[PDB]
This record gives sequence, structure tokens and C-alpha cells, in this order.
Amino acid sequence: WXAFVLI
Amino acid sequence: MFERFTDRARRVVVLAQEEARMLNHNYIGTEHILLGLIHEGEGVAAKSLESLGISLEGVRSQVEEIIGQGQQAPSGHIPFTPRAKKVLELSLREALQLGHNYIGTEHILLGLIREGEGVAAQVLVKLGAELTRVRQQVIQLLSGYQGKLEHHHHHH
Repeated sequence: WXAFVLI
Repeated sequence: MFERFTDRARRVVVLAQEEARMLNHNYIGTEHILLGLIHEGEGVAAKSLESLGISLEGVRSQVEEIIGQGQQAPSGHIPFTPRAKKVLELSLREALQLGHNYIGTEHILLGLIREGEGVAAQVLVKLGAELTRVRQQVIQLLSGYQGKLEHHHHHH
């Protein structure tokens, strides 16, 4: 969160 | 906030990355979130679109025709676009304003439409998925399914 799967 | 996502909502985001990769797009835009929602195809948001009379295959094809296909293979982790980040932000906002402490596929759908400017909202609104109408449909389906359609993260 909130930029990539899954961050 | 991904630890609050239902199993299906987490799967929608995981599939959105592969929908971008399959189209040679090194970005996950609103279009690929919607493609991943259709690919998951079974949760509250998918059933809500169907119950409004909207064809999921029609949505998928209209998105495809707009966005075309890229030229080069994306390796690794594909980044959300700024408008896709706004979708995720509005998914949390829509859940909180519905009184919900989780994020399901229904909130991703509402976030796609409330974002408004991206390819997903353009296609969905054209086909009749105006935001108010969708939210009322979502509420009806959550009542009808009684928590039995979309399991919440590690939930009893």
C-alpha cells in the first residue's frame, strides 16, 4: 500500500 | 490497507497486475483493475453489475477496444497509475461511508466509478453503471447474500 501488488 | 481486503478483492488486484502484463502494459490503470474484477467474476461487484442488466463480457470488450496493447514485456512488479491509486483510495472512502470496516469487490467497483475520469469509469457509466444506482444495487446484494458470497480476510 499504495503502489504495487501488494504493498 | 490491503489486510482489510476480502479474499476476492485481493484476488481482483492480483489479477489486475496480470491483465496489465498480458497486454504489455507496464502500469496497472483503472482499466486493468476493471479487467481483473471481471476476471474474478464472482463476488458482490460482479453480481451487482449483472443485476443492473450489464454484460460483463461487454464491459471487458469495450475496455479492450479503448486501451489496445503495448509493445514490450513488463518484468517484475507493475506499478499502479495515479488514477488507480485514487481508485484504491476511494474504495476505502466508500467502505467507511457505508459503515463497513472491510474492503470488498463492491468497494473497488464504487471506487472505480467515483474516481470518474479513468477508462473504467467511462465505460461503466456509458453502460448505465451510474454511481448512485450501483451503490443501491450493492446494498441490496449484501442483504440478499447474508455474508455468504465474499469471505473477509481470515474472518470467522
